[PDB]
Amino acid sequence: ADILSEEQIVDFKEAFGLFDKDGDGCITVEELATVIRSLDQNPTEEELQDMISEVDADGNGTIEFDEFLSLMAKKVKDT
Ligand SMILES: [Ca+2]
Ligand SMILES: [Ca+2]
Repeated sequence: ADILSEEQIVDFKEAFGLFDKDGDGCITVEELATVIRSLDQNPTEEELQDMISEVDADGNGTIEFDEFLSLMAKKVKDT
């Protein structure tokens, strides 16, 4: 069920990969801004930092799959 069948991961991984238009494996604040910008929203660095920091467990200025998945699942943990 939740083994070889990667449905949830694909969705998250698909959203993450799409965000990483560069495919470098990580989305930088500038790159994230581009994604958020498209979503009809564009917060200031501050909000981006506070939002990124809120999840950036390591605080590197970038978002990884685990971090991205947590941020999404963290805001949609309801499911
Ligand atoms: Ca990137
Ligand atoms: Ca990070």
